[PDB]
This record gives sequence, C-alpha cells and structure tokens, in this order.
Amino acid sequence: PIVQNIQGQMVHQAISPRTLNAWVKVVEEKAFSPEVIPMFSALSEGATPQDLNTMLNTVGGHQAAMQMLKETINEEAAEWDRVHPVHAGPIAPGQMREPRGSDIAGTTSTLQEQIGWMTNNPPIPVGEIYKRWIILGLNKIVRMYSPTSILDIRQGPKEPFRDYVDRFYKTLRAEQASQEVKNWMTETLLVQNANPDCKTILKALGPAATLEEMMTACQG
Amino acid sequence: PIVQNIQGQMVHQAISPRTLNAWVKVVEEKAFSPEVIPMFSALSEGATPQDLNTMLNTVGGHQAAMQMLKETINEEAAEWDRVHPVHAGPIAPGQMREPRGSDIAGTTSTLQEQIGWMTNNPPIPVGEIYKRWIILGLNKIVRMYSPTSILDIRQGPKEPFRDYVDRFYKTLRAEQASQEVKNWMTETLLVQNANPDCKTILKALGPAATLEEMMTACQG
Amino acid sequence: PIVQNIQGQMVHQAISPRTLNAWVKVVEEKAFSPEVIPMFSALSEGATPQDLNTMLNTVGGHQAAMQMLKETINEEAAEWDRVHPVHAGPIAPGQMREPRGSDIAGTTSTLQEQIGWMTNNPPIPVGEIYKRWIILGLNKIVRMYSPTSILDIRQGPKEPFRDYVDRFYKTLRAEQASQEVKNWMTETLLVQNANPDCKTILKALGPAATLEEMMTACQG
Amino acid sequence: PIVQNIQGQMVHQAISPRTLNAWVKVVEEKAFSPEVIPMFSALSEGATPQDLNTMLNTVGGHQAAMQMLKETINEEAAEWDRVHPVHAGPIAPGQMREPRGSDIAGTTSTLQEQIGWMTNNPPIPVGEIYKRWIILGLNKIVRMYSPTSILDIRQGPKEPFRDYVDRFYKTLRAEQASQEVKNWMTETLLVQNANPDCKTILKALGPAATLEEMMTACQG
Amino acid sequence: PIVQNIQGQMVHQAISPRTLNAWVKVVEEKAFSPEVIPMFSALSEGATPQDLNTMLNTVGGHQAAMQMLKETINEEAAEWDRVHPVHAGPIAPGQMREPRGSDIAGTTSTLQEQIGWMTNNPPIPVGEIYKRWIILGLNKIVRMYSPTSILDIRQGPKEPFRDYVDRFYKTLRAEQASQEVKNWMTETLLVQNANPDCKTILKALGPAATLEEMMTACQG
Amino acid sequence: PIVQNIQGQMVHQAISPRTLNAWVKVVEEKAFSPEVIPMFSALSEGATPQDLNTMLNTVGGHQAAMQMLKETINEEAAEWDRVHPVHAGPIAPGQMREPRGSDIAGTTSTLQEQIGWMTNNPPIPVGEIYKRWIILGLNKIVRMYSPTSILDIRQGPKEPFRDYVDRFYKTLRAEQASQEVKNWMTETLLVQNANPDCKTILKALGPAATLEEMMTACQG
Repeated sequence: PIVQNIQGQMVHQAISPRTLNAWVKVVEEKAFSPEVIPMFSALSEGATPQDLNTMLNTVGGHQAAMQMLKETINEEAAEWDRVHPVHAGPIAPGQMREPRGSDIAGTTSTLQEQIGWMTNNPPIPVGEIYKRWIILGLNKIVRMYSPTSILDIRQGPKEPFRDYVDRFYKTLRAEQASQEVKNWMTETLLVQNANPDCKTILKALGPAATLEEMMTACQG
Repeated sequence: PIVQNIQGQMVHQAISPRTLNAWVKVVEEKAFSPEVIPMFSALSEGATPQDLNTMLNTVGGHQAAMQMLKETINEEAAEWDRVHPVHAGPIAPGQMREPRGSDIAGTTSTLQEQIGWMTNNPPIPVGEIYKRWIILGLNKIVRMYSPTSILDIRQGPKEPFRDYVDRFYKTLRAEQASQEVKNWMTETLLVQNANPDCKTILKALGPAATLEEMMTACQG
Repeated sequence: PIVQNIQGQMVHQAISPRTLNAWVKVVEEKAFSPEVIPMFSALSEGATPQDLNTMLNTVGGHQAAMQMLKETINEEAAEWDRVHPVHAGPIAPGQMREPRGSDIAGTTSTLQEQIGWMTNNPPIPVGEIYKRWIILGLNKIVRMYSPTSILDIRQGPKEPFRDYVDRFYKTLRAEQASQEVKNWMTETLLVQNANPDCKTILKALGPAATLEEMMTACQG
Repeated sequence: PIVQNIQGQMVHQAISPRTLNAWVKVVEEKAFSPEVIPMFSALSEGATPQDLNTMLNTVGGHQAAMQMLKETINEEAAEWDRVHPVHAGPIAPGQMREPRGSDIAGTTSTLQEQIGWMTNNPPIPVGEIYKRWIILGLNKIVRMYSPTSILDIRQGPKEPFRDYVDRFYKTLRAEQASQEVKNWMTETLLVQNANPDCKTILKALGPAATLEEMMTACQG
Repeated sequence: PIVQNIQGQMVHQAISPRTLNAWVKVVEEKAFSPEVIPMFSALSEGATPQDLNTMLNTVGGHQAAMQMLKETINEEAAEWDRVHPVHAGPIAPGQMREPRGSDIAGTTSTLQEQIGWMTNNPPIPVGEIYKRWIILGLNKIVRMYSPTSILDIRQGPKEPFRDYVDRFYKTLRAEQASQEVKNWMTETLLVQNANPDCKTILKALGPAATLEEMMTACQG
Repeated sequence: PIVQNIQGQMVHQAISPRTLNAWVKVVEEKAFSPEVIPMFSALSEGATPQDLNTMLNTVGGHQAAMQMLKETINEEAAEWDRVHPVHAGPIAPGQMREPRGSDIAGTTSTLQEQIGWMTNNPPIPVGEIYKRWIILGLNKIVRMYSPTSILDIRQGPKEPFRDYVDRFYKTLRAEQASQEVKNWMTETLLVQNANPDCKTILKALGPAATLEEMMTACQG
C-alpha cells in the first residue's frame, strides 16, 4: 500500500505480514458475519489491486464465497468496460493509457503500472474502485450466509427479550434489503412477535415507545 | 484520527489495524464492563467521527446494545439541532459552515468536512461532542447490563467481607446515581447488609468510619 | 528484499525476521494448502534469489517436497541454459555478463551479482524468474498433496450443496488442468455430480447457471 | 504522557494503547505485589493527571482497593487544600491560577489546565504529586493485601534458609514501618527466627552478619 | 549490527531485543536441526562480532555444542593466523591495522575497532569471516546431533513411502558429505531400502527415475 | 534510555513496556542462569540509573538475590565514594557537580540530573558504571545459584557422556572462579571422571585429544 513521506509524496510499500495475518485470522475466527466489511475496509486502505488480490486469494476455505466474490467482480468489470470503452492508437506522452475492467481488477497488469495510475496527475483511484467492488461482493456474501429470513422470527415462551432482539437485529443487519424498509420492519415486526405478557406490556406504551423503554418494560 | 505532525501541522492519519484489533478483543474478552468506557475513551483520542463509526461497527454481537447506542446518538443529535439551529445560505470562502447533528454523527459528513471542522481555527469540537454522545450511550448500556440491583446486594453467612465489599462496590459503580446519593448509600446500605458477625464489628467501630478501618477490622 | 527509498536510490535490505517467522509459521501450521503459494508470493516481493533460497531453506520437514522443488528448479535452469546461449571472454566494464541458469538459481552467484543484475539498464528480472520457478515447484507440490481427484467428487445424501461446492472448488483450485479445460469442468461436473434433488432443481434452472442462483435455488 | 520533541517543544501525546494493555495485564495477572508499584511508576512517566485517572479507571475488579485509593487521594487533597490557601479574583494573563487540591487531583479540571501547569515558568508539577498520592494509596493497598505479618515468620524444620529469607524479605518489602525500624528488624529477627542449627551457625558467625556470608554459612 | 543510514553513512545500531528473543525461541523449540544455520544467517545479517558473541552467549543449555563451536572458532583463528601473518609496528593514521586471528572473534577487539574495520574503504570482511566460522561450527554440531546414520534408514513393512522418504531425506540433509557423493548415495539407497512391493514398483519405473515419478508410483 | 536523532544529538526517552515485559519474563521463566547477564546487558543499553532501578525493583520473587545485588551495589558505591571524594563549595557555571557514590545508583537524584550527566561535555557514563556494578552483582547471584561444586562431578555408569559434559560445562560456566584455572580444569577434571570403558577410550588418544574426537570416541 502507498504511504506518504515527510515531504508529502507517496511511493509503493510492501504489504505488511501483520495485515495479512490479522485478515486471515479474522476471516477464520469470525467467519462471514456483518463485521468483516468494516475491518476489510480498514485493513487495506490505499492497497493496490495486487494487494487486494492477495488478501482474497489468501483466504483458505469458504471457496464458494470466494467464487461468488470473483463472479461479482467479473460482472462489475464487464459493466465498467461496457460503460467506459478504451481508446486505441498512440497514447500521449504525459498521460498513461486508461485501464480496462480486467486491468482495473488488477489481473493482467504489473504493480508498477498500478503505482503509476495511483500516483498520476491527476491520480486515478483504481484501488478505491476495486475496493468498492470487493465490498459489494462481501455484502452479497454476508447476504448469502444469512441463516434465517426476517419474517420467520418468533420469540419462544422462555427465550428472553434480549436474546430475541439480538437475533432480530443480527439477521436484520445481515438482510440489508434497504434502509426505509428496515425502519418499517423495526417498527412493525419487532413488536408484532413478542411473548403475550411482555407483548401487552409493550402495547401498553403504544407505537410511540422507543427501544429503551421497550426493553426496560420486559426487564425485571 | 488526526495527530500533531512535525512540524505543527495536523494531517489525517487513518486508524491503525492494531487499535481496531485491541478494541475488538476488549469487547470480546470484557463484554460490557464499567471500565470499557475509559478504555474506549483512551483508544480513540482525537478520533474523527468516521473512526468512531468504524470502532462501533467492528463490534461483534451485542446488537441490541449497539441499537440503543445508535438511538441515543440520534436523540442527542436531535437535541443539538433543537438547541443549535443551522442557518441556510452560501458559505464563506475561508470559514466552514456550522455542522448539524447528522454532520456530527458522521452520517452525511464526508471525511474532508470533518478534517476541516477539526483543523480550522477556531476548531469545531465535533470529535469531543460525538465522544460525549457515545459515552452517554455506553453508560446507558453498562447500567442496563447490571445483573442485579444495588439494593439486593447482601452478604452470605460465611461469605468473607472481602468479596462482599468487592461485589457491592462493583454493582454500585455499574449503578447510576448522583454522587451525593452514592455518599448516602455507602453509609446507609453497606454496613446494614453485612454479615451479623462482622456487622457487630463494623458497628463497634462507628458510623462515620472509613472503608480501610472496617476492612482491617473484619480482616480474617 | 529491495525496498525503494523515497525519491531516492533503491536500497538493499535483509529479509525481516518477522517475514521469515511468518513464513515458517504458515508452512508449519497449514502444511501445503493451495493458499500457501499466494501467501508466499505476497511475503516474498522484490526479493533476491538469496532471499528466496533462505526462505526455502528455513522450511523444516517435508523434505520430499523440498527435494521435488529443487529438482523442478534444476529442470527449469537446465531448460533455460539449453535455450539461452552463454557468452564468455572479456566483458566491457559497466555491463554485467550473461546470467547463467545456475546463477539465476542463486547456487553459483553472490548477492553482489544478483543486485547488479537487478539494477542493470534494462533490468533483468532474475528474482521474478526464480520466483516463477519456485511457484511452478510449489504448484507441483500442492498437486501432489491433493487427497482426492476432481473427477471422483460425489455429494453425500445429507451433505449440503454448500459443503459440496466448497469441496469441489477446493479440489478445482488444487487441480492441474489448463484454464480452458478448467472452465468446462466447473460448468458441467458441478451440476452433473450433485444429489438428485438439487440436480433436477438446477436442470429446471437450465442454462446460464451461475453459482449465486444455483445456491439460492438449492436452499432448504 | 508528555514526550519532549528532539530540539523542540514538549508536545503532548495521548497514552498509547500498549501502556494501558500492559497495565491491565499486570494488574490482572499479578494481583497487587510490592513490585507492581515500581512497574506502575515506570509505565506512567511524565503523565498528566488525566492519564493517571485513565490508568486507574481501567482497572477491573478489586473495587475495595480502588475505593481505598480514592479515599486516600481525597484525604491528600483535603490536606493540601488545608495547608495551602487558594487565591481568587481577577488573575493576570499569562499566569495560571492557584491549583486546588480537588484540581490537583484532576477531578475538577480539563487537560488544558494540567498542560499549562506542567509548562509554566517555573514549572509546577501536578503529575509528580498526583503520582505520589497514588503511590501512597497503592502502598496502603499492598500493606493491606499482605497475608502474614513480619513478626510472625518462622522457618520450617525442613524448609531451607533460602526460602525462609525469600519469604522474610518479601514480607519486609510489604512492611509499613519506617526505614530505621526496617533496618533493625532485618538485622535482628532474621537470625533471631531461623532454624536452631543454622541459628547457632549464624551466632558463631557473630556480628557484622552480611546476607551472602549467612547464605554461604547455612549451605548444606 | 551496522546498517545503511540515510544518507549513505553506516552507523552502529545495537542489536534489537526482539531479534535476541527470536533467536532464543528458535534455539528453544527448533533446538539443533538443519534449518537453524539458515535462520541464524538471516537473523544476524551484517552483524559485528560482538553481536554474534551476544547471540551465542544467550543460548541456554547445550553447553557441549557451544564448547565445540568455541573450539572450532579457535581452530579457525589459529589457521587464519598461520595463513595471514600480521606484521607488528606503528599503524598508519589513515588506514587501520590488519586484524589478527583473535580480532575476528571479538575477544580482544573493541567495538570501535570492528566498526572501523567494517566501514573503512576498503572494508575488512570480519563479520562474514566470523559468520563462516560459526557456520562451520554449526554444521559440525548439526552433523553430530544426527540420531542415526544414513545407512541405517530403512522403511517399515506398512510405513508409507511418504514418511520413509521424508525421514531419509531429512537424515541425508543432516548428514555431512559432498553433493557428488550424495548423487550416488540417493540412487543406491532410496530404492533399495523401500518396502518389497514398493521396491518392485519403483524398479518398474527405471533406475534413473525422478523423485516425483517414484512418488506418484506408490501414491496411496 | 537515550536515543540518537537525525541531527545526531540524544535526549531522554520513556522506557518501552516491551523491554520491561521481556526482562520480567526472562527473569521468571529462566530464573537465574549464566545466560541472564548477556540478556540484561542487551536489554538496557544506554539506560539511565532510574531505568536500571526500575528493571531491578520490577523483579518479583527471588528477593534474596535482589538483596544480594543491592548489598553489592552498596559496597561498590561506598568504594567509589572512598576513591573519589566530591568537592565542596560553589560549582562552575559551565560544569555540573560530579555525582557521589550513592547518586551513581540514582537513589537520591532526579532523572533530569542523570540526563545532564550522560549528555554533558564531556559525557559522564553513570549508566555504564551502574550497569557494571549490576553485572557484577548478577555474577555473584549466578555464583550462589550454582547447584553443585566443580569437584563433585562424577559420571554415572549409564549417564551418557553428552549429559556428563553438558552438566560439567554448565556448572563450570556457573563457577567463574577464573579463566586459566578453567583451562586447567577442562584438561584434568574432564578426563579424570569418565566411565571406565569410555575412560580408557579417551586415554587411547592421549592428552593431545580435542573435545570433538573426545566425544566421537565414546559416540556410537
């Protein structure tokens, strides 16, 4: 990943083994849960497409998820090539040729060319584009790992309200259908599926009730 | 988070992966203890709102508590907007606009806008305000996670005074109240709920005795 | 490796103890899984043949695999020396001589000659060729460690489609066939070797079958 | 802490997470040994009272010891405020006001006042006083934590002299008496409490008994 | 060890504690094996003789091996003295004296003299010579630590070919002999000591069969 | 410990928690062995007397050895004060007062005075003097922790020669009576205490025999 110097300029730097070790360990230990996308975006800030291909190929196991991510990256690269055709002929001396989708992916280009793209004037953010594509692929992967659907949630007679709302919001963050649909769901489905006693305790507070009073009602 | 860089010019330095790993580990190992608040306040010194959002997203589990935290952040932003209205219009070329609640919460504010609001003279304390909000939310969470009420703390027949006062002060620190209420409670509740064998000893010392005198009295 | 100094001449640097410890640890911990080749290509970047020989010699155990890798390096060096004539006699100053196969292997050269061949104009990628040879050898090794063949994978009656495709893609990554033949295999045998229920499901799905829709169809 | 820049101003720097991690690790693993006080004084060097409050609040468990430490800090602050009058009214610019005991404790101030008091000319060190108070409190704690007294140490018939002198000097390090009383006891009760055989050996050694001579005499 | 410091002026940098801890760990777990010589050469790149003495003193246990190493260093020093005589007399102000046989081992040579001998132009390769001596000693020690001879390696009746060839090549690498002798040793011993069925299987392939074909013959 | 900067000057630096942790771990895990003195000398290069008092007070357990070290430091300081009396009266403006015997230890002087003493013109090496004293104390400690004497060594009928020579050289390095006496002992006591069969095998080679042939004789 590129790093700025004392005078402000930046140059390529070898990827730290600690970053790769932490990424592989968090992938192994935390599997594919909603909290891998923020850590992935934090680990590889400013990473070249070669570094992202490294961080993806290094993930042993869960090869189906990695194949899904590869297919998503392939579709995004095809759409990028369709929306931005590259020109042919001689290239200007002060400009380097613009990358194609397969080259934005970093599959058929050298590291020096990535560094030249990233440190050009004006700079070309190939790393950020490929990171956005990988984040979309990881969103689709965490959607696939979702164990249950949002509608099938029903609290057991003994399962505490805390565990119920924990499971609910876990699969809700794993759903990621939309934002306003999520807002409507947390109003309706959250109170629609409570245990009868605590259910009517929550209905006593009306729809204006917030989550804090919703929990301290059934609390104790 | 931004940091003083040689010489005297603050530049943006992205959050280090080791800090995120330390935060994930402390939330995994210590769950939601009263001490986490200081560990969180010390791990994120001078952090941009984006860094605090990253540190709150990287949490694994406890989704209910994170939801209460987000809702209290929204409530604090609404109160800030009700107290600090924002006037619309074109901005000054050299001075930045006054941020709204959504600009403080890092939801709709780009990283450059936050860097501006922080490094500008005079500085806008967006980081400290968002930290105060998150600290209020964490106080709510740790006061909710209390297993038993402070009024129910009672010593066993052979439970030593050591573990009794340890558990009592732990629950009292987790409990929420003004300092004078705690000053009254440590004088009215501590000696009364003790074991009678050592309760007589504490009564023999006196009502206004300090903690160390009673502790060395029932020592052994 | 050879770290490129900021706005200055590229300076040689000894391999980091951290890098070597991470390498020996991943070897010992994961044996020879298909990701050890990407992780090796990641750890060893811009490294001299001396660095690569050190990284290979620090490996303890699997001496059969090490001897096979050395035999592959010897075969590659023999082919290089056969298809590339070696010049001799007096050599003009400021121009290094013709690198032999035994020298590009690093068994008959020195760090000075390696750095000279990597700093010449135009540069000669001695490191990038020796790394290519090591990757060919590691590919042979990981093919030898393949427990089962690819044509002999059959889904269990209870073993789910996710686990089946995970094993299938792991064996495909281990497979030695060319990429053009590799595609037809994942297009045909994936749906031709599954259990009858989801087999008929994917048959009703028909052509243009992609992994995402396949896994969404075989749900439940 | 307050790191002194090389040829520059003493720039303030937030406590690194490593310091707090080591502090919580030692206070968790080693409980309250006599040496923890030296390690605490080592980790926190030139630290603001905010840093010391953060280091104390991060301690998890042993809440009775923390309450005793806070009571000791309160007593020291009361004494400081009693024996030092506090000025008020308009204060000349460029000169900070009189530091109060509750203010020298850092409970009624921000980081700016502490940094100003630790940068004034002449300097008024708040850190070296608040650390002194914390060390007095930790000394009271480690004295309270000692399981056995110094006057009640007796060597076992089979237990050798080395283990006996180890326990004796550990309890002496935990002792609360003045240094002259400490010298008196380490001069007399050491030989006055040993096993009769080596007791007579050390009596034959006579006056000017020195520890290495004692341990060389009691050999075998 | 000395290191190239910005810009172009080598200055002395003391050995880092982490390197010493890595060395102690590798001489605690790996103990003495063929892989230790390569690890040692990588941990001590460009080390002054004082650093190598420090790294050889920190080894706990195995005092016989360290004594062998010291005696072989003395023997190499005597041979260097017998081959490179040192003339006595006053030294020139510009250039340094020729190091004696014991000035290499860092016994009577101060650190400043070694730094001079290394940074002078032309440099005196004291570090590489002492490293060659230590490497000869380590080769002696690892050839001594061999449990059995290479002639005694024989495969069990049901012991798979994998473990047999692994153990055989490990003992052959630990053994000390010229590579030319090993070329006959392998073709004479590998096939003969195998299991009778696998013996005939390998003999069916041919005498000059490579290792990979011989392996894939009895694979499984 | 002081550290050099880019301009070449040195200034105080806070002691790293990693150094303290490594020292405490090596002191406890390895207890007292001849290889604790090189580790101590390597860990605290350039450390101020305050840092050495930290590294000594931080050693929990083995308080008798620490008291021996304190007594040795006290005797060395008394001898230093006797051999170098300090002058009275006003001190010159360009010179700082020379440290007394007790102030070399850093017991009654602040850190700033140590830094001024170490970076004066000309510099005064108080740190090196106190390190020499501590190394002498540690030598006496490892002398006391020697389990057996050098003369009592007699190899058992079954104890292998390797274990015998290991124990011999261990307690010989732990003896440190002298260096030429060590050279006489390794000639006489090593050959005088062998098992009769291997004893006469060693006598077959005469006194001119070296250790390598000495061991390979009894080997196998």
